[PDB]
Amino acid sequence: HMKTLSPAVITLLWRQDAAEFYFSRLSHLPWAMLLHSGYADHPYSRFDIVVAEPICTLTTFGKETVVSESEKRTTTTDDPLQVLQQVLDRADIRPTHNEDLPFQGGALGLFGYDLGRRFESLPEIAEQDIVLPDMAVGIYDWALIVDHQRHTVSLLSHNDVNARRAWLESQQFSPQEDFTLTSDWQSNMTREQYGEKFRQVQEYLHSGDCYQVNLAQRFHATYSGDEWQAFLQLNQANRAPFSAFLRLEQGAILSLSPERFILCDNSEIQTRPIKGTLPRLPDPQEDSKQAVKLANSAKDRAENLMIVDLMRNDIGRVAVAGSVKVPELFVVEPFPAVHHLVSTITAQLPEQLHASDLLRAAFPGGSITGAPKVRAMEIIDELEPQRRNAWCGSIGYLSFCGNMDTSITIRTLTAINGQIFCSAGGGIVADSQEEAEYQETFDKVNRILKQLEK
Amino acid sequence: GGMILLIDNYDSFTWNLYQYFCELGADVLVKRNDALTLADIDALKPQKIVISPGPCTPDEAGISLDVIRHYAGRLPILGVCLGHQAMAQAFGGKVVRAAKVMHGKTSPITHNGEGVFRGLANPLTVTRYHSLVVEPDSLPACFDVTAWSETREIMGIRHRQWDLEGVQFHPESILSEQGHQLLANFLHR
Ligand SMILES: N[C@@H](Cc1c[nH]c2ccccc12)C(=O)O
Ligand SMILES: [Cl-]
Ligand SMILES: [Cl-]
Ligand SMILES: [Cl-]
Ligand SMILES: [Cl-]
Ligand SMILES: [Cl-]
Ligand SMILES: [Mg+2]
Ligand SMILES: [Mg+2]
Repeated sequence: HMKTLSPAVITLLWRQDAAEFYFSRLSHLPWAMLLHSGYADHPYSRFDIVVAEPICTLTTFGKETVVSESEKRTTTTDDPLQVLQQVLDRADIRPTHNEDLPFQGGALGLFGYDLGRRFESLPEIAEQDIVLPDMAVGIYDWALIVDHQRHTVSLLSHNDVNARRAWLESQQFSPQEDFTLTSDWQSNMTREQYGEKFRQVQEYLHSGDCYQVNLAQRFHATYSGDEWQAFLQLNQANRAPFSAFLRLEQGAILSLSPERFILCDNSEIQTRPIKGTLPRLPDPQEDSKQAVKLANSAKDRAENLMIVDLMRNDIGRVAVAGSVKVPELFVVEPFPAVHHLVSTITAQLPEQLHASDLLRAAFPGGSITGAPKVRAMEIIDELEPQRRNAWCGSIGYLSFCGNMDTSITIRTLTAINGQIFCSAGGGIVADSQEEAEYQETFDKVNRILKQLEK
Repeated sequence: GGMILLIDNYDSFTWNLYQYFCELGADVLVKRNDALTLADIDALKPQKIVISPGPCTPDEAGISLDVIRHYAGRLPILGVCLGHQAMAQAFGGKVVRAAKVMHGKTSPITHNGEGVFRGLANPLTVTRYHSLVVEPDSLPACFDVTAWSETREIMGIRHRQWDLEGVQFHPESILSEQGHQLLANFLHR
C-alpha cells in the first residue's frame, strides 16, 4: 500500500510560456496554484510548477487547522506544520528524489506571516483586518513542471497521468473582464505617523536588546475584474524568480517575490536572505555605479551580516553538526525596480528531520523581522497598525520525496473582496535615517503600484 | 571524555558557537543557564565549559556566575561577551557603558598573542554585539588584558594562574577573522 515507485510522467510540447498557457484555464479554481520563475535570467530561475484539484486541503485560522478530504473534515489545535507532516505521511506516497522533478506532488501553498504566532508567544496589538488563512495548503498527487534549463514540460501523476492530461487539455480559458483599479492607492500611515513609528524603533534599538526591526507600511485600493490579467502584466514587468499566483477560497495572492526563503534539495539546505536595496538608475553606466555602491556600502553590509548571523543560528540549531557554511556574502542582484544585496547560507538536513521541521525552526524569515527575532516581532506588532497576514510569509512546496522550496512574500499583493493590498518595509538599525527609509519603501513597490493604475 | 558544556544564556547566536565547535570536531552539550545545577555539571564531567553571550546581566544569567566560582582552577572556562563580563565580575571586576554601543559592527582589535590569540594575526577584525565593557581601572590583578579595541576598551582577559579566559566580541560571527582557530586554541590547548 506504501507507494515507493516514481510517478508516471508524460512530456508535453516545449513552449517558454507553457505554465501561463496551461494555468490560464485553471486560474479561477480555488486551490489552483502557480509557482513561476518570472522568466528571470537568474541562478535560481529554472522551474514553473502548476497544481489544482487537491486530494486534501489544510486551512489554519489562529489556533484551528481544518483538514478536508473528499468526504471527511477534521479540526485540530495541533502545531499546523506537525498536522501538515502527518497529512503528507498518511498519503503513503514516498518517491526517491529526482533533480529534474523537485516537486513530485505533496503540499503547496501559503504560510502567512501570522502563522508565526503558533511557534512564538506574541502580543496582539496590530489589527486583524484581512480574513485570509494563516496556512492555506493543498495536497496534490500530480503536477505540471516547466523546466527552463532542459526546455521540458513534464506532467507527473501518482494516479492516472493520461486522464490528468485529458483533464488539462479539456479545460478552456474563458473570456474574463480585464483588471482595473477603481480607486487610488492609500497608505495605512501618513509620513508623520511613519516618522513617529521610526523614532519609537530607534528608541528600542538605542536601549539594546534590539539590533534591527523591519518596519512596513501597507497600500490599499479597490479593484474589479480578473486578478489573473493583473498577474500576467506584473509577472512580465517584475521578472522575479520566486513569483506565484494562488487562487484560494477567500481570494487571490499575486507574488512577484525575488527572495528564496529555504530550499531543501536532496537534504542540502540553502537560504538567501535579501538585505540591502538601492533604486535602479535609467543611465546604464550610473546604474553600474549604484551596483558597486550597494556592494561596498558599510551600512547595508552590517544590516545583511546581522541577518546572515541570525539565519546561521536558526538553521544551525537543527542542521547536521558541522554542516553550516556561507559560500556567498554581499552579492548584488539587479531587478527592474531595485538592486538587492543577497547572501547565501547552506547546511545539511539531518536524516531524523523533515523539511517541515526546518520551516518551523526558521519561520518567519529573519530578513523581514529583525534581530533578536522575537523582540523584533513584538515591536512590529506594537507599531504596524494591521497584521501582515500573507505579506512577509512564505509560498512554496513540500514534496512527497522530502524536498522543499519557499519564498519570502515580499513584493506580494493580496486581492480579497474587491480590495487589493501591497506592503513595503525595510530594516531599521541605529544608523538608519527617517526620510531615506520612508523613501526606500516606495522605491521597492512604486513600479508595482503604478503598473496597476491602468 | 572530551565533552564541552556550552551554557546557553539565551543569545540570538548561541547555536553559531555550537556549530563552530562541531566544525572543530568537539562533542558539545548545550544547556540553558536555568536547566542545569552545579550537581548536574559534576555528574556530566565536562572536560571544559563555555559561557555564552546573552541579553541579561551576569546576576540574571542563571548558574553562569556559580559555574565560574565553583570550576575556576578546576576546568578550563571560556566566557563570550556576557560570559567574559561574568568572569570579570566574579573576581571583583566592574562592567560599565562602552564609548559607542556596537550591534553587528566590525572593529580591528590588537592583541598580545596570548591565550586564545596564540598564533593568530594582529590586528584581528571582529564582530561586536554589546553596550557594556569591563572597566579597565577596577580589573582584578589576577587578569591580563589580552586584547584592546582602537579606543582602548577591553576585548579579552586571561586569568594569570588558571585556564579561564574571556572575549568581549563574537568569534563565531561569519565576519570575525580566525574565529575557528581562536576557538581551536581553547579546544586543543
Ligand atoms: N525559482 C524556483 C521555483 C519557484 C518559482 N516561484 C516559486 C515560489 C516559491 C518557491 C519556489 C518557486 C526554481 O527554479 O526551482
Ligand atoms: Cl499554539
Ligand atoms: Cl488602510
Ligand atoms: Cl532591504
Ligand atoms: Cl519590501
Ligand atoms: Cl597592554
Ligand atoms: Mg537598508
Ligand atoms: Mg517522518
